[PDB]
Amino acid sequence: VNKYTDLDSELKIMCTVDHQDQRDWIKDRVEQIKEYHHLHQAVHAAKVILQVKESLGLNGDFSVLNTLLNFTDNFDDFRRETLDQINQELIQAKKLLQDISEARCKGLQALSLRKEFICWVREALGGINELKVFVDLASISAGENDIDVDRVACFHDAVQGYASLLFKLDPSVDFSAFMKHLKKLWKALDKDQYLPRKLCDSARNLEWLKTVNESHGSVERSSLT
Repeated sequence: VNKYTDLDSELKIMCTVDHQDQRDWIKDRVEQIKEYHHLHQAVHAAKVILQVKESLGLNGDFSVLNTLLNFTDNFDDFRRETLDQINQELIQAKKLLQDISEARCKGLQALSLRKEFICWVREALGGINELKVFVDLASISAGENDIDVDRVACFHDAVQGYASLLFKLDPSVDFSAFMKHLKKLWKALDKDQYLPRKLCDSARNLEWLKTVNESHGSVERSSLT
C-alpha cells in the first residue's frame, strides 16, 4: 500500500522466471490493486464520516455511504470474486470520496471522538470572533512554561482551522454541503500538517480551557512581573 513502484519492481522480479513474454500486463494489475486499496480507504473514510455525524450532531441522511459498509460487512462472500468483477457501485463510491486522503481521514478522526470539546466550544464562543477574547484570558493562565503557553496557540489554531464544522454547520447539512465545509478544512490542513494533532491536544486539556472562563480571567500570573 502506497508503495506501488515497489509493487511494480516486485512483479518484474516475478516475471524474471520468463513467463508471458514482454510482461506489460502487470501494469493493469497494478492499477487494479490500487483500486482495491483505495476502495478500502474509502470504506474507512465512510465510518469516520458517520462518527463525525454523531460527534457534531448532523441530520442530513448519509445512507448511501452504507453501500461501502455493505461491502465491508459481507467481506467474506464478496471476497470470492476477482479484481474486476467487484461492481460499479463501489467504483461510484470511490468517485465520491476521491478527494480524501489518509491525512484528511485522520483530521476527521481527531474531530469525531471529541464531542465534549465540540459542545463546550459551541456553548462558550459560538462565534470565532469571541475566540480572540478567550485567548487573552488563556494567556494569563498558562504559567510562562513553554507547553503551558503553547496550549493557547494550539487551541487558537485548532479552532481557527476547524471553524466551519464546529460553529456554523447547519444540522441539516447534506452530503455535498458537508463536502464543501470540508473543502475549507481541506485547504487548512494543506496549509498546516499538525492541525489534527493540535485539535486533539486542545481537547485533551479541556479542563484548563473550562477553567479559563471563570477563574484565570484576572489574577494575572506574576512570574516576570
